[PDB]
Amino acid sequence: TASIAQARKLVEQLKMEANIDRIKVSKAAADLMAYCEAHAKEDPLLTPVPASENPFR
Amino acid sequence: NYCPQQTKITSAFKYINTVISCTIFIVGMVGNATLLRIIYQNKCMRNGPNALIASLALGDLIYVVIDLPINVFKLLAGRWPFDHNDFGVFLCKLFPFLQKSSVGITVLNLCALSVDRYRAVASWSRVQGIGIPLVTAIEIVSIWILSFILAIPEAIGFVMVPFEYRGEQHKTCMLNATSKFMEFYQDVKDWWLFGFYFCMPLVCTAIFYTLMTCEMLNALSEHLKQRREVAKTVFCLVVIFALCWFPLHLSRILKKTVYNEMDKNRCELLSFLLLMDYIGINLATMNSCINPIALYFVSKKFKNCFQS
Amino acid sequence: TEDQRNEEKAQREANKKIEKQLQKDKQVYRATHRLLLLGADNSGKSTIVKQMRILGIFETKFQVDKVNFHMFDVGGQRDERRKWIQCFNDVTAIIFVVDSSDYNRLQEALNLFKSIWNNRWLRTISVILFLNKQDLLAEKVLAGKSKIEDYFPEFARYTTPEDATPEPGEDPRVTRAKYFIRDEFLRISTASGDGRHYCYPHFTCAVDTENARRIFNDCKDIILQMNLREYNLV
Amino acid sequence: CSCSSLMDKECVYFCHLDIIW
Amino acid sequence: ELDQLRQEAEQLKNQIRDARKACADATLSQITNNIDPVGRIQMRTRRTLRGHLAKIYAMHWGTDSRLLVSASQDGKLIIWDSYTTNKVHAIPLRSSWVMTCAYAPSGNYVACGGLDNICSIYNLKTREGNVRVSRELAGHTGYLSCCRFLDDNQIVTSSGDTTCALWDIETGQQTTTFTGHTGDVMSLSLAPDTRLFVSGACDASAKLWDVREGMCRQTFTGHESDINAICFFPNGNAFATGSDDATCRLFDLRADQELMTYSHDNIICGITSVSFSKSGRLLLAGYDDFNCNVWDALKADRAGVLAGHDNRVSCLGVTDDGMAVATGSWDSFLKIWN
Amino acid sequence: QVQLQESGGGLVQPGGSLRLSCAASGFTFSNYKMNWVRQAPGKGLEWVSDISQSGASISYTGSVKGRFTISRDNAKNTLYLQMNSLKPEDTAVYYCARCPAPFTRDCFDVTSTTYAYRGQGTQVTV
Repeated sequence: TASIAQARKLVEQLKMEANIDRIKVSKAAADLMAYCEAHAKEDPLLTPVPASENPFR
Repeated sequence: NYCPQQTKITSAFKYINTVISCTIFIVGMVGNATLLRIIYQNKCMRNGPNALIASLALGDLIYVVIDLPINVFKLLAGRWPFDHNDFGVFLCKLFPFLQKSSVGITVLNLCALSVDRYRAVASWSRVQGIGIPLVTAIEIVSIWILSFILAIPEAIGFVMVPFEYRGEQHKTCMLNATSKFMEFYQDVKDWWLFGFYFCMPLVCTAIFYTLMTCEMLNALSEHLKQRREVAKTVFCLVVIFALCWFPLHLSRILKKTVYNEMDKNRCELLSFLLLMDYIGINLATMNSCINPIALYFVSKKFKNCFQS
Repeated sequence: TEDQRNEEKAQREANKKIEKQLQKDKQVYRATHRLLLLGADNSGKSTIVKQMRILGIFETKFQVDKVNFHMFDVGGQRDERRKWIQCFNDVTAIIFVVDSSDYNRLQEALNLFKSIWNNRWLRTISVILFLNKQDLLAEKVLAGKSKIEDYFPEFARYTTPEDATPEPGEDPRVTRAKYFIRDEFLRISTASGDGRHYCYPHFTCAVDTENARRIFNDCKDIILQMNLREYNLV
Repeated sequence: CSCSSLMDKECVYFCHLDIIW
Repeated sequence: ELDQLRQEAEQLKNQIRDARKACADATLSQITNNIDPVGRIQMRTRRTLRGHLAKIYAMHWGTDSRLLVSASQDGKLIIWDSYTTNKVHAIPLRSSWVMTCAYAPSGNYVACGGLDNICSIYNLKTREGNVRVSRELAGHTGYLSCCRFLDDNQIVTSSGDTTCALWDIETGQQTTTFTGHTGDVMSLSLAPDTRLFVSGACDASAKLWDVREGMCRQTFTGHESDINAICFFPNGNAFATGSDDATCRLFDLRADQELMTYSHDNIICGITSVSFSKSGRLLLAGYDDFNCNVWDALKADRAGVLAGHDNRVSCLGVTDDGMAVATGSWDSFLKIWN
Repeated sequence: QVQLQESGGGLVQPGGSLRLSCAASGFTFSNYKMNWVRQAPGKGLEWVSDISQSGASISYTGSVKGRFTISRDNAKNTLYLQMNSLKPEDTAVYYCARCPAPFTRDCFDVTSTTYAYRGQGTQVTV
């Protein structure tokens, strides 16, 4: 009984996973480029910051 | 007074000693330099024992750098270097000081290493903590400073001495005394250079090493062989050191005691007192080549390092 | 800013106060020896635990000749142990217990030993081995009706040891068996291992009390061997 | 090499071609 | 009955494979190549903090980007001031086996776990002038591996007994329990919108979990061996995973696929802990060969290596302002890079 | 994903001969140490035989020391166990296990109640 219930739950989870509306990878890659180009300027570790701003030197 | 036959050094002995020194110089250079390179090159290798090994290595290296060239020059030629210039004055003021400093360094480092190995073998602890403890650095720096301070009497002791022999006049440099302290230094030198550099090191490295061997030598079957091997290796070093350093002190004490001024055949004795002296210096460099040689036949971990 | 200055001074005082207690705790951490007590169900671990105790995670702390010992056993976990096994890499030496009689579940024990002796975080730790239940071994072998060759076919041609320490109340069969098993465990420990850790076997029974001095001797041997490898002295 | 006599020219000569020690 | 269940499970697997295939349009490598190269971002070391005995297992930066906290195997928790390189609060531990620690998002609570299958919470802001243990939570059947807050009253715990749970401090019980991994779970990270999160487990799969409903939303495959590092992208629509096979990978929740793999050839030891950056351009990982790496996200190249650790590295973390990163290895030291 | 499926099993007359082959897909086959696991009715799991990474070191168990031959196939990504001169004492469910960590010389937990790298297995009757 327990094994049958566990198998039913697992296959139900598999069915829910299969029936998922997914957006193509191209839009996701475009979104990643959008976030990178939007926030590149505010990242101190991305580009060498002026030595007068780093609180660790 | 004058001597019917005047003393000399034979050419064959000069060639033999020169070739022996030439053979020994490069080995003394290379082994010690190779040992020194690995300790500071490798990041993970540095700990307590490497500090003492490196200090002993550096002292030995300074000794080999100093002793051989000027002695071989005095064997080949007969003039002190730059005798007619002030540079020779500076050389005969500086070289003995640095030589005595190096010898003090090597002997004291041997004693310290023997003292530390016993604490390594017979203490309920796991010696660890890659880096350098305070005590080890303090010991090393104190050893070096005391060694350098224990050679000033040799430093300011040597002057050019006028003299005329057989008609000709030459320029020798020797420990001419001008003060009461230097007079006492001249009066008791051979016994001091014998005692402090022979007696105390043998006593220390024998007492501490027999104390270590008592616990080390006395599952079990597979380890008894290793304990025997290490005991034999550590006891070989004391015998090697004693037999290699004895003849120089023997020649000095024989010259200081037996030689008589009123004797007529004393020149012959002086002859016998010359050659042996040179031999001693050769044997001295034997202690600047054997300690690095031991590690290649002992650890089997330094074997790969030496190969690399 | 004077308030700020004295605040910074007080913060430095706090740092010093922390450092003092840290040193006082370091002085005590390094003078204790901690061991693992791995075993199986058919073996007997509780008997040894009581023997060295009469003198999720359960602990036994004892002391011999003014040396302190801490000992850990893990019973609250699940079956798999591939992940919490790596919490033990500074342990001075592991302890392993195997039942010498129940011959069906012998091979399994051997397998575990191999995994202890061949790893990444466990390749620098020594092992103390205890073959327990000697009386059952002697009784079962002497009574017959149990062939060793049924489970280990390479026992019939086994040669008796060249040397041994047999008690006067022993017969050739019991010594033969109890040395075949010990060499069976010892063969794995000598195939691999580049002279960094060793194995130290003993024989023990339920009615035994001197199982704490063996620990002292083993630990001293381990520490001495580990010390002589740092000072380059073989 | 050092002997406290400078008139004993034999000792001086020995001091001349002896090692520095 | 079991045969029919297996047959329909295989049919569902085929359907899910078809659904994954249909969503595939083009590779990320070709479409990311048009971007200008990031360039060398070689970094250096800064203030180094000392005073630990055994190895380290966890570290969490904080929110204001000025404090931090670290846990060690002598039962020692220590809270460090990064700016002035000092100590403020050092606390002992009841059980000498501690595996994961964490810092509260409010900068007021410190959470510790370990092998006792119990979680302890420490209130830094005390009314009696000392750190004291106020709450501990129990109910698991195995070793803990993470405890990360949502607020001052919610925490999500992951245990080696194949379960995670959401707790409430006031009641000290389990409101909801997430089950269904069939293995051991190691590391979890929340989301910037504080609505969903993920669980990485030894079953060679990752999962997405939601807090309110409770049921798992989706599952991800791709890695072979045990997974032991996970984090979240700043946007909340991506996550990068690191496992024992010495291969890091990236997943996008919307596409429900695997996008890019960061591999190499002279790497044979697996990852242990990873983190992301501010702009989403730097991705930091710690490995077993005593060296740590900093990769770039959009492209598939590595430019920048952190070295200086003797033993294996365990903890790594970026700040909430991008100012620096912290790293700790199995040699009782913590190094801060900028 | 990771998959391992076995092939073989059936009724065997005494003193018979068979071969059991487990195929795998989802990982690089030339970096993993694998073995075999047995379960007879009324008892727990047990170990039988194992191969190393390059097909060089082999090992078995004493109960079957002169009747079994195990061999891998890296080209075809399969594992085989060949059974000859069987015995009535063997009638069990057979599993094709897998050791977790690549590039290593040991593996724990090959025999466990739940492992998640273990195939479904077959059942043989003698």
